Amino acid sequence: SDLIPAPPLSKVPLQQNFQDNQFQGKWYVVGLAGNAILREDKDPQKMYATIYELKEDKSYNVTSVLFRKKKCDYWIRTFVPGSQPGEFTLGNIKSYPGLTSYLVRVVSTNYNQHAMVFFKKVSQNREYFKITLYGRTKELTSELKENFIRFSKSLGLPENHIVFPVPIDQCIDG
Ligand SMILES: C[C@H]1OC(c2cccc(O)c2O)=N[C@@H]1C(=O)N(CCCNC(=O)c1cccc(O)c1O)CCCNC(=O)c1cccc(O)c1O
Ligand SMILES: [Cl-]
Ligand SMILES: [Fe+3]
Repeated sequence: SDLIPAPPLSKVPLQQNFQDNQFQGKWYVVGLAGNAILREDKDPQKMYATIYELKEDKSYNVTSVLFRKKKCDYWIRTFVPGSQPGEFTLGNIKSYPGLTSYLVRVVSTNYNQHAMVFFKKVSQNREYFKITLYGRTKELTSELKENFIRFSKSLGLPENHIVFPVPIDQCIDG
């Protein structure tokens, strides 16, 4: 319970001209980074997928699907469009005990192969942040991964706080 501090928002770019319609669909967490994320060579992190669906009201219904304990687990929540396109906050924050704040900023994407998204939440008074490298496929070029590593580090994260989940087939195909 000691955390590297969330970076200031000025160190987190925002994708220009955000096309919310084009960001829809399944993305693969190809890379994971944040102040509560730890590399664990004993029990390495399995890849998971996060599906974004625009509703009529242009909120995202966001569903993450994870292979856990031999089953598929579904983490569902809503992203509400925020201050500027590419930026979001969390709907029904009341239903999450201890949660007082939640921010999403799409750092970059080209929509049809890769994306970088930054998350910042304050739960139980602790400030957590993470960056996810999203891939439309389960594998990305070494260039894009090093860019993920580089950017993670520009925000204070050491290497043991940067993770590339191992590709799996169960649950996240479909
Ligand atoms: C079944 C689990 O899978 C997920 C999950 C699955 C895919 C992507 C996510 O962002 C997820 O949170 N959440 C579930 C979960 O119970 N936890 C532990 C509970 C603490 N989380 C929360 O209180 C929470 C509340 C509202 C929205 C969220 O995204 C939240 O994480 C999650 C604890 C792990 N969280 C983090 O490492 C984290 C770190 C920084 C920022 C975040 O938004 C984070 O979720
Ligand atoms: Cl803790
Ligand atoms: Fe979360």
